[PDB]
Formats: sequence, C-alpha cells, structure tokens
Amino acid sequence: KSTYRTPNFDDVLKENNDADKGRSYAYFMVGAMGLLSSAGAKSTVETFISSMTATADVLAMA
Amino acid sequence: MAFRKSNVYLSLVNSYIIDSPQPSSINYWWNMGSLLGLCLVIQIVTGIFMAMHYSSNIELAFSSVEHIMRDVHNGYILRYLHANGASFFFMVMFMHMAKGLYYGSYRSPR
Amino acid sequence: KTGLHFGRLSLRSLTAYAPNLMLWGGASMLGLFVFTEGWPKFQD
Amino acid sequence: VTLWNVGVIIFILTIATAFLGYCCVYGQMSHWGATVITNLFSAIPFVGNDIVSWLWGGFSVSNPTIQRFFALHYLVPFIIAAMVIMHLMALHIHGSSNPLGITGNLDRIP
Amino acid sequence: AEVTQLSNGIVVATEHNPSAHTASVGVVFGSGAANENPYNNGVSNLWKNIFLSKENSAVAAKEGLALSSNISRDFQSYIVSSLPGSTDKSLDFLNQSFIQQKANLLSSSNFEATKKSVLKQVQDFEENDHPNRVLEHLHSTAFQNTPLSLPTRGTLESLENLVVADLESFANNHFLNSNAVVVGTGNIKHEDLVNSIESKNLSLQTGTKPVLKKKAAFLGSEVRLRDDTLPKAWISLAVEGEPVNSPNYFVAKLAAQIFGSYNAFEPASRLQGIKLLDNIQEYQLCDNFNHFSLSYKDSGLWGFSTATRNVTMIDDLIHFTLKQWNRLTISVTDTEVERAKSLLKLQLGQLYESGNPVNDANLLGAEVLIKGSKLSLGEAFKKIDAITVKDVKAWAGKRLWDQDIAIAGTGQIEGLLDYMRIRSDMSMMRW
Amino acid sequence: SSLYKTFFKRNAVFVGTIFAGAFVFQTVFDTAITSWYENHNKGKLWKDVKARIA
Amino acid sequence: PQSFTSIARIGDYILKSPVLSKLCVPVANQFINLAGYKKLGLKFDDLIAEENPIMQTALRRLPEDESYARAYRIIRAHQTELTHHLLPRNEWIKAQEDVPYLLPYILEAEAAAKEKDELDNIEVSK
Amino acid sequence: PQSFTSIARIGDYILKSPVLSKLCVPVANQFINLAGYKKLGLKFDDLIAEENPIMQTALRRLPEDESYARAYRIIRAHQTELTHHLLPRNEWIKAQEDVPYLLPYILEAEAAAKEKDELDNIEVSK
Ligand SMILES: CCCCCCCCCCC(=O)OC[C@H](COP(=O)(O)OC[C@H](O)COP(=O)(O)OC[C@@H](COC(=O)CC)OC(=O)CCC)OC(=O)CCCCCCCC
Ligand SMILES: CCCCCCCCCCCCCCCCCC(=O)OC[C@H](COP(=O)(O)OCCN)OC(=O)CCCCCCCCCCCCC
Ligand code: HEM
Ligand code: HEM
Ligand SMILES: COc1c(O)c(C)c(C/C=C(\C)CC/C=C(\C)CC/C=C(\C)CC/C=C(\C)CC/C=C(\C)CCC=C(C)C)c(O)c1OC
Ligand SMILES: CCCCCCCCCCCCCCC(=O)OCCCOP(=O)(O)OC[C@@H](O)COP(=O)(O)OCCCOC(C)=O
Ligand SMILES: CCCCCCCCCCCCCCC(=O)O[C@H](COC(=O)CCCCCCCCCCCC)COP(=O)(O)O
Ligand SMILES: CCCCCCCCCCCCCCCCCC(=O)O[C@H](COC(=O)CCCCCC)COP(=O)(O)OCCN
Repeated sequence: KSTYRTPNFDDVLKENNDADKGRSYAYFMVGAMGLLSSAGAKSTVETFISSMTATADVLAMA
Repeated sequence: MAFRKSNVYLSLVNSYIIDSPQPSSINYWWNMGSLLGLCLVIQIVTGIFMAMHYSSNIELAFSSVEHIMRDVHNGYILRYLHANGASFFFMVMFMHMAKGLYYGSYRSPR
Repeated sequence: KTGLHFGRLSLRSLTAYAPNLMLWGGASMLGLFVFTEGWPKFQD
Repeated sequence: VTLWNVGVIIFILTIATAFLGYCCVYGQMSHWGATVITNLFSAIPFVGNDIVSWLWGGFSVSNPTIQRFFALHYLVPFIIAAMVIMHLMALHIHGSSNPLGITGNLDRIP
Repeated sequence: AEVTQLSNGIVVATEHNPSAHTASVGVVFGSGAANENPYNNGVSNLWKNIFLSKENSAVAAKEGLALSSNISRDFQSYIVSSLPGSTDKSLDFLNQSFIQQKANLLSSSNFEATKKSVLKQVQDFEENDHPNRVLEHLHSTAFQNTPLSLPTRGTLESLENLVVADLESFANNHFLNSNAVVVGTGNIKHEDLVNSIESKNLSLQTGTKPVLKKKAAFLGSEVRLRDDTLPKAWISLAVEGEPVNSPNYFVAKLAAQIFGSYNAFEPASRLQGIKLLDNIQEYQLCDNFNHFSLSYKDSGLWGFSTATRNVTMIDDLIHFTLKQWNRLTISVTDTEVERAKSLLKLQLGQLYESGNPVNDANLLGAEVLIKGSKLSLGEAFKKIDAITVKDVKAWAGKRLWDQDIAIAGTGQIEGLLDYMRIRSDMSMMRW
Repeated sequence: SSLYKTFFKRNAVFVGTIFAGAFVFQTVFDTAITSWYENHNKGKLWKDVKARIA
Repeated sequence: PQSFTSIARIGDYILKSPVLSKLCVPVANQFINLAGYKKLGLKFDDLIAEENPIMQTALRRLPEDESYARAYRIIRAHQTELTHHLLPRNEWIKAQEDVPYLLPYILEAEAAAKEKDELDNIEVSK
Repeated sequence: PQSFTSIARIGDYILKSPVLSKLCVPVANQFINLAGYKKLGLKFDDLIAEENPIMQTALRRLPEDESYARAYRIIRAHQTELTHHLLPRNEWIKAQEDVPYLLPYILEAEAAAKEKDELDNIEVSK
C-alpha cells in the first residue's frame, strides 16, 4: 500500500475539529490542578512552621 | 545548545528527569521507585521537626513523646505522619522488590 | 543611530521584558504574600 | 566564577555551624552570646518581633532554644558535605590554576 | 495585461512585451491534482506526457515550434512557443490537438509507451529526491481525507490501473470552455490574437465542471519515514496559512522573509541579518533551510524545511527555530520589518519579470482563473510598503501562537522527539 | 464551554491568577466546612452546653 | 577585562603629549623591571589570559613559527618555577625583544566584534 | 544462562526416543499455547535475551531482510502492550511460521567459543 494513504483515525476524531473545544477544556483542568496544589503546599509549610512557636505550657506562665 | 544541557548542575537534572529515554510499554509497577523517594523525604522532614522537642534520657523519653502529642502545635500531626509513614515505606518497598522478582530485573547486566 | 546592549541586555528588551520582569512582580509576586497568610503580615 | 560562588555559600554555613554548637555547652559565654545575636533580628521593620519569638520558642533564651539549636547543629554539617561535592564538580571541568597565571595545558603530570 | 471575453465565451488574456524575441500561446485550465479522487490520481500527469510525446513533438518541430506543460494542484497548462511572426502557425497546431482531432494521440501503441515512461519517473522520484518527497508527504498528512492531499504526479499503485477510457472521462468533465483561459505573452499584441481566434468560428459546447463535496481542512498530525541507510535527515514543519484572495496574503509572505533561506557552504549567506543564525552556527546544526508560504484556493501552509547531518542534535535545531517564531507575537523589532520589505520586493520582482515567456504565461493564466484579472506589480509594491509592526503581531497571534502543527520526516530521524514536545514550543510559558 | 472562553480567550490562566485565586479559595473553604461540621454536631458542642446551664 | 582598545586609547594620548611623556614613561620602565617576567624568559604578550573568544581568535591567526616559539617559552617558565630558581643571565629577555607581537591580531578581532554589535542592535531612520 | 548446546543435547535425546516423544511433546504443545507470545505477533527467537557477546555475534551475521522483519515484530509488540489489547486473529503467528531462524547462528558461535577455551588452557603431552 502507498505511504501517501493515511490510515483510519475516524473513531477518535472530533465531530468537527473546532480548536477551542479541546483547548478550553484542557486549560481549565491544568489551571484547577495548579490552584489546588498551591493552596495545599501553602497549608503544609505553615503547619511545620507553627510547630516552632511557643507551646501551651510555655505561654501559660506568661 | 540549550542552557539545561550546558550548565554543570542543570545537565544532571536534564539527563535524569527530563530527557531520559524510557521504554514505551512500562506499566504502573514501574512507579514504585518514585514513591520511595517521596517516602524518604517525608521521614527526614517530619523527624527533624520532632527532634527539636525530644529528650533521650531514660526518665524523660516517654514523657517527651507525650509532650509532643499534647503541647506542641500540630504535634499530633507530626507523630502520626511519622509512625504511619514508616509502615507505608515498607509496603512500597515490598512491592518494589517483588516487581524485580517477577520481571527478572536482577539479571545481567543489572 | 544604534541601540544599546549593556553587555547582554537591550533597551528594547526593556520595552516589553521590563514590564514583564515587573509582571514577574505583578504575576508570581503573590507567592511572597499568600505564602505568609497563616501567620499574619497585614500591611501594603 | 561558579567555583568561587559555591565556596562563599560554604563559608556562611560554617559560621552558622560553629555558633550553634557553642550554645550547646550552655556556659556563661554561651548564654550571653546567643542573647546578643538573636536580639539583632528585632530591628527588621514590621517582622522584627515575630522572627525573634519564633527563633526562641518563647520569650527569651530558654529550654526550647537549646533543644532546637542542638538538632540544627547535627544537620548543617551534612549540608556542608553536599556542597563540597558540588564544589568539586565545578573544579573538574576546568582544572586548577597555577602561580604564573598562564595556561597549564602544555605540561601536566598525573 | 488586457482581458477580453469573446462572443462565444472564450476568455483571452495578453501581456505584450515589444522587447522580446519570442512569443508564447497556450491554454490554461482550472482543474489540477485537487480535482481527482484516490482511484484516478495521475490522469493529469498522463495527459501532460501524451501532449509531449514523440509523434506530437515531431510535427511541431518541423514548423519551428516548442511545447511545454505544467501540472499543479489548481491548474494545468499547454503552451506552444514560436518566433514573433509565426503566431498563427502555433494557433493551428493548438487547434488540431485539442478541438478538432484528439483520437490519434490516444492510440494503443502510443498509450502503452507513454505509461511505462511515467511509471519510471515516479519510481525514480520516490527513491532519490528526498527534499521533494518530504514536502509531498506534508501535504498528505495536513489535509488528509480532503482533495488537497493527493500528490501531483500520482502514486505508483494508482498509475498501473489507468486505461485509455479514464483519460477520455477526465477530458469530458474538465477540458471545457467555461474552465479555460487562452493566454499570450512575449512579442504578441492583444488585437491580432483576438482576430486570429475569431477567424475560426469554434462551436465549443457549454458544459460545466463537477463541483466537489469536501472542503479542504487542516489537521495536526505527523508521519515518519525512517531509513537508517541514508546519510542525512530531511524535515518539514508547518501551520495553517493563508489562501489566495486573503486580506493577509502579503503579511504572511513578509513574515517568512524575516527568517529566509540559508546555505552553510556559501560565505555570503552566513552574513545575513537573521537572529536565528547566531544559535545554529556555533555547533553547525544544519546544512540548509528555507521558509515558505504556500497559498491555494481553499487553504495554505506556512513553515520551513531543513536538511542536516548533525543527527544527534536534531532537538536543538527545532527548539531554536520555534523560539524565534514566538518573537513575532511579542518582541519583533522595526529593523527586521524594514529589511524584509526590501527583500520581498526583490524576490517577487524576479519572479514576475524574468525573461521567459513560458513562465509568464503560467503566472498570468493561473491568476485570471481565480480573480478574473491580474494585480499589477506597482500596486503590489504599495501594499507591501504599508505593513507595520502591529500588522505582524496581529497576524502571528492568530496564526502562530499556541497552534497545531504538521510534521513530516525521512532518513536518520531517531533524534526527532514526539509530537507533544514540539507542540509545546508554540507558546513561551513566559507571557 | 463558552464560559471558559469569556474569561480567558484561548489562553492558559496565568501563574499570577493561580496564586491570587488560591488565597481566596482558602478563606471560603475553611468557612464552609466549619459551618457544616458544627451544624452536624449541634447540641453536643460546649457552646450549646454552656447556654443550658444559664 | 578592560579592553585593549581602551588601553591603547589612553596610552597613545600619553605618548603624544610632550609633558606627560617625560613624567609617566620613566615610572613605567621601573614598573616592568620590578615585575620580573623577563628573568623567567617571558614576554608580556605571553602573560595575557586566554580563556575568552577574542583571545582564542587571535591565537589561531598567529603564524606557525611564532606559535612554536611561544610554546617553548611557556614550557621553560613552568620548569624554572618548580625548581625555585631563575634563568641564567644570558637567557633573559632583552628590552628590544619585548615587542607586542600579538597586539595587532587582538585589535582587529575586537574591531570586528564591535561592528557586529552595532549592526545587530541598529535602528531604522525612515 | 544454561547453554544452547545443552538444550539441544537433551531435546534431541527426547525426540529420538519413541516412548519419550509420545509423553513429552503433547505437554510441550500446551505449554506454548498457554504462553501467548504468538498472540502478540512474536516468534520464540525474538524472546531470547541479547545482552551477551554470543548473542551479539549471531545478530550481526543475520541476513538483512530477516533483520528488518524482526525489528518490525518487536515494535508492533510494544505498541500492542501499552494499549492493553491483543492483535486481530488474522495476524497471529501460526505454528508453521514459528521456526528457529536464529538457532543455527547461535550454535556455531558457541562451538567456536568453546574451541578457543580448550586451546588457551591446553597442556603439553611430551
Ligand atoms: C500503600 C498504598 C500505596 C498507594 C499507591 C500504590 C498504587 C499502585 C498499586 C500497584 C500497581 O501499580 O498496580 C497497578 C496495576 C495496573 O497496572 P496497569 O498499567 O497494567 O493498568 C493500566 C490501566 O488499565 C489503565 O490506567 P489509566 O492510565 O487508563 O487510568 C489511571 C487509573 C489509575 O491507576 C492507578 O493510579 C494505579 C492503580 O485510573 C483508574 O483506574 C480509573 C478509576 C478511578 O494493577 C494490577 O495489575 C492489579 C490491581 C491490584 C494490584 C494491587 C496489589 C497491591 C497488593
Ligand atoms: C525479602 C523478600 C520480600 C518479598 C516480598 C513478597 C511480598 C510482596 C507483597 C506484594 C505482592 C504483590 C506482587 C507484586 C508483583 C508485581 C508483578 C506482577 O505480579 O504482575 C502482575 C500480574 C501479571 O502481570 P502481567 O504482565 O502478566 O499482565 C497483567 C494484566 N492484568 O498480574 C496479576 O496477577 C495481578 C497481581 C495481583 C497480586 C495480588 C497478590 C498479592 C496480595 C498480597 C496481600 C498481602 C497483604 C495481606
Ligand atoms: C528512613 C527514615 C526513618 C525511619 C524508617 C524512621 C522510623 C521510625 C519509627 C518506626 C519510629 C517509631 C515511631 C513510633 O512508633 O512512635 C521512629 C521514631 C522517632 N524518629 Fe524516626 N525514622 C526515620 C527518620 C528519622 C530521622 C532522620 C529523625 C531525626 C532527625 C527521626 C526522629 C525520630 C524521633 C525523634 C522519634 C521519637 C519517637 C516519636 O516521636 O515517635 N526519624 N522513627
Ligand atoms: C570545607 C570547605 C572547602 C573544601 C573541602 C574545599 C576544597 C577544595 C579543593 C580540594 C580544591 C582543589 C585545589 C586546591 O586545593 O586549591 C579547591 C579549590 C578552590 N576552592 Fe575550595 N574548598 C573549601 C572551601 C572554599 C572556600 C571557603 C572558598 C572561597 C571563598 C573556596 C574556593 C576555591 C577556589 C576558587 C578554588 C580554585 C583555586 C585554584 O584552582 O587555583 N573553597 N577547594
Ligand atoms: C527511571 O526513572 C526515574 C524516575 O522515575 C525518577 C522519579 C527519578 C528521580 C529520583 C528520585 C525521586 C529519588 C531521589 C531521592 C533522594 C535523593 C532522597 C534524598 C532526600 C533528601 C536530600 C532530604 C533532605 C531534607 C532536608 C535537608 C530537610 C530540611 C529541613 C530543615 C532545613 C528544617 C529546618 C527549618 C528551619 C526554618 C530552621 C529518577 O532518577 C529516575 O531515573 C532516571
Ligand atoms: C521544560 C522542562 C520542564 C520540566 C519540569 C519537570 C520537573 C519535575 C521535577 C520533579 C520530578 C521528579 C522529582 C525528583 C527530582 O527532582 O530529583 C532531583 C534530581 C534527581 O536526582 P539527580 O540529581 O538527577 O541524580 C543524581 C545522581 O544520579 C548523580 O550522581 P552525582 O554524584 O551527582 O554524579 C557526579 C559525581 C561527582 O562526584 C565527585 C566526587 O565530584
Ligand atoms: C511533591 C509532589 C506534589 C507536587 C504536585 C505539583 C503538581 C502541579 C501540577 C500543576 C502544573 C500546572 C502547569 C503544568 C504545565 O504545563 O507546566 C509545564 C511544566 O510543569 C511541570 O513540569 C509540572 C511538574 C510536576 C512535578 C511532578 C513531580 C513528579 C513526581 C515525582 C516525585 C518524586 C519525589 C510547563 O512546561 P510544558 O508546557 O513544556 O509542558
Ligand atoms: C550529593 C550532591 C549531589 C549533587 C547534585 C547536583 C545537582 C543539584 C543541583 C540542581 C540544580 C540547582 C542549581 C542550578 C542553578 C543554576 C546554577 C548556575 O546557573 O550556575 C552559574 C551561576 O550560579 C552560580 O554562580 C553558583 C550557583 C550555586 C547554586 C547553589 C545551589 C552559571 O554558570 P554558567 O552556566 O553560566 O557557566 C559560565 C558560562 N559563561
């Protein structure tokens, strides 16, 4: 068979292509994954840092 | 060439986690070695922050672990992540070794 | 009439890349101030 | 230049290591030397009194200050050992200089 | 350029030049390789070689006439050349092989000798001409399952099934009066061409070309033809460009002139004012490149081709080129636009003012079929002079920034990475 | 859909809009969970027992 | 890294002035004799640091018989230093042999690099 | 790593015995059909591990048209596995196509390596 004949990709291609359909739907999911990861990495750093503050028995003698 | 290939320190990062050629057909059993590096980071970080409140004398050792659980802010989170993180470190290591038994990873040239 | 290179800068790099280097201080700035909140630093 | 910049980082970490171990003796020079240095950070505007209370674990140099200074003293010598390896990697790509200041590629010995 | 429709419906176009020593008369049709299906692909390449066969060329050579033919994706041409004063002899030859007598060229002895000659040319093209067969594979993967993906020469598998009844069926649907333009260039004036055509009354039936069902569409895809016994690697890469009759037709041509052409073995091509040459000459990443802007009736292609022997640094050549395309959206300067204005006026001044009347007859006839007239060279120069830096940034933000690409390659192309690491270089992550 | 074309218009979000929306997320998420948790356990908390001795 | 174009610009202004030449040139003669590189058998152009693209260009364009002589003077100076001695006095570089053999190759490689910078950062003047 | 000379020595003794061939060969036929490599479009000689100098010698001496066909069967099997499917049933390797194409190159590279060991550790017999 000729190499100029491309095989069948019809079962995975879109209805019509319409470039802002797979673009808008993928940029929302990457943006939502980066928003939840920055909020979770912020709560993790502040959890370890607040362990080095004064304990409950130290500020009871204040 | 690119700066990630010519710099002395960035070339080690590029050659290991960016441009490293991988076989196309490896499955999810090949993801256990990456989890073991995350387990070792969790154990070192949670243990250093707990070691600022620990006393190792024979009459002070048990009561300083109770002091971490009650008085230190988020100290129960530090201990439970450390005690349960050691059991998760051994479960992933058993699965990592059994993958090498099944797929013949011990053989030459490895 | 020729421009300026400063070594390896350009003044017409600073046409758009210096507002952007300040957009590296308009965006990516908040990781200095949101990464604080949890221990309060309320001031501008 | 990269070999010179990594050596400046090594020098700062060595000054910090010798300060932390000197406070672990808790002599009369250890208490008042830690008091002078930690009170310097209360002059930073708007975050002066929050850094110094987080560095003490309390209201002065006390029991939480010494217990956290010893745990940090165990760790920073292992960070110095990792920066020494990065120091030798930058030396390897260009080699050493010589007391004449000119090229050495004409006459080498192992 | 003068265009005139006659009483029986023939369109005549003429570009007179009194300082030429030859004249060319021909017929241009408005159907090319994009008007076929995958079964008869190659009937236009067979009609060209029937016109240029030995028994046809021997009749023309006794009168002092030369023959030419050209097959493209949108048009075909059949041109006769002579001396200025033998122009009615070249009209009688063109009459007796397209209108009055065509069954003597399609004899069985002449057809089988021609068919085995074309089968030898396509087989030699597929094994030896590597920069040109990579650009043909780029058309077949970017416009796949659409009429604009068929190769202009045909394929080796489709040409062996063609018989003499396929050529008569294609001529009856496409060689019509409403699809044709009669052209004339060189030392020939418009009124003697019109009066010579009107002297032969020419019935010329009133058919109409068949209309296509599918419209041409772009698809982001790739095709790899790996061959480790070849010494180089040949790569082409493109995005979707502008058609003919686009308002951004000249803006896309000026953007390709900014990056231009290159030859590593010519000393003066290494001194050009192109910022891409600073990156690729340090480690000698390639042998040559060139940037194009192809335009058709429905769609177009904008990109570059390259060839290299540095097969272990292919990923640096693609990365440095696509990072320079990013600068057209954000940081293109004023000196680069003024340099590309002067080099574009020199480039298409040498295309439209060569001394070959066969080249001028192809460019004139192909333009009257689409627009009905020809744009002058003086009016094209005023459109180029009115392009600003804001026009370039507005075009590139629509056509180049974060868009789908089509790739084709052959040879030692193991160092060419996946689709998704080349696709992610179409934006910068900075902005 | 098209409501993820009105706000952004074919681009990614940006690195600064990720950090800006992450801090707005933290104060709304913390308030909505503390309200659901204390309503699910109503009558058992100390602020409910303290009222019933007065 | 000042420039060799800037060194020659200041130095030519001193040598053309009649009152600045009588005051600065005897100071420069004692500065060179106290440096002591001629006692190791070296010229001054052997001392210039070479790990830069301007200096690598000028060393390629040097004629072959002068590159062989330069390589011998550098090797002889490395052997003299590790023994902690000086050369014999009949092998010292004289004052009329300490010529700038490498300076004309440096000045033409620097003028070409400056011209490439002014053409790559040029503004149109329509 | 047993040897391919030892595998053929035991296997030829079984196939020449009339009572051992009726008992062991139907067991070997069900062992191959339960292995399932023919459903991925592979032959058995594609499965042999190749990072040893005996196997690198035998792959150099293979004719060129068989090396091109072997490289396609390996690439097609890697793509079939990552999609977690099998091939269509008309593309399975049949039983009369699973021939040992690589075994005669292996057996002659091993006999030459054994002869080099007996000559390099030989004793004189004066
Ligand atoms: C201590 C806790 C550690 C937690 C992390 C460890 C998790 C890893 C578990 C061990 C493992 O790697 O086994 C994986 C293996 C499947 O490997 P495979 O590549 O052949 O299948 C690819 C898949 O079809 C497509 O996978 P696909 O990419 O399409 O979807 C991803 C999938 C998530 O899968 C995983 O994260 C790994 C489990 O998403 C979904 O399932 C959708 C439903 C929400 O599964 C099996 O073969 C048998 C399943 C049970 C094995 C458990 C044995 C543990 C004792
Ligand atoms: C010092 C020595 C330490 C040694 C540690 C030994 C104990 C290890 C405990 C974990 C055992 C898990 C086995 C992990 C081995 C992974 C490799 C493997 O078995 O492949 C998966 C197997 C076959 O995979 P295929 O490639 O043939 O095709 C799969 C298509 N589904 O496909 C399957 O059959 C699915 C595998 C399911 C395994 C479930 C059994 C394990 C249950 C363990 C329970 C332990 C807690 C009680
Ligand atoms: C590979 C890394 C490590 C492993 C597997 C590990 C394992 C353990 C285990 C199983 C315990 C007992 C937990 C319990 O039952 O309470 C423990 C306790 C402890 N570990 Fe680690 N550890 C690791 C690293 C570290 C490091 C690096 C430090 C200190 C810098 C540390 C500090 C401590 C301390 C202070 C305790 C005290 C008891 C407690 O707080 O629970 N650990 N460790
Ligand atoms: C624990 C600390 C250090 C270790 C183990 C170390 C080790 C070394 C070694 C083995 C060399 C090889 C050549 C030589 O000995 O000169 C070297 C060279 C060098 N080091 Fe360090 N060093 C340390 C600290 C520093 C510091 C504090 C600086 C500067 C602020 C520095 C800057 C340099 C430089 C510039 C060289 C190159 C010198 C030359 O090649 O002439 N190093 N170092
Ligand atoms: C085959 O594919 C892979 C692959 O998939 C992966 C993931 C990797 C990547 C490798 C890993 C994930 C493993 C690497 C893990 C390690 C080397 C673990 C080392 C851990 C550390 C260095 C921990 C260091 C932690 C500290 C120093 C804690 C610091 C704490 C401090 C300073 C507390 C004091 C704080 C204050 C404010 C005083 C590969 O290399 C690779 O091969 C090509
Ligand atoms: C466009 C690009 C975007 C890509 C973004 C992707 C980023 C993803 C990052 C996270 C993913 C994995 C997380 C793990 C990680 O980041 O690991 C850090 C590097 C891994 O280890 P390594 O330093 O490469 O190997 C380190 C070792 O393998 C190397 O050994 P060494 O000792 O250093 O050798 C030199 C010896 C020198 O010795 C002496 C004596 O001098
Ligand atoms: C500790 C790990 C948890 C951290 C989770 C962070 C996930 C953040 C994902 C959101 C990113 C949004 C931007 C995506 C993007 O396109 O940017 C990409 C690059 O971003 C990244 O590389 C994401 C890095 C994620 C690190 C994953 C760690 C590997 C696990 C091994 C752990 C071993 C210790 C821009 O480059 P590109 O457009 O060319 O693709
Ligand atoms: C056990 C230790 C294992 C060691 C693993 C090594 C890899 C870990 C490092 C990961 C990369 C992170 C640092 C890369 C940053 C880029 C450095 C750089 O640009 O080099 C320098 C500048 O940085 C410095 O001066 C020293 C920085 C020290 C970094 C301390 C962490 C520039 O070097 P450059 O490529 O420009 O060479 C000169 C050519 N004109």
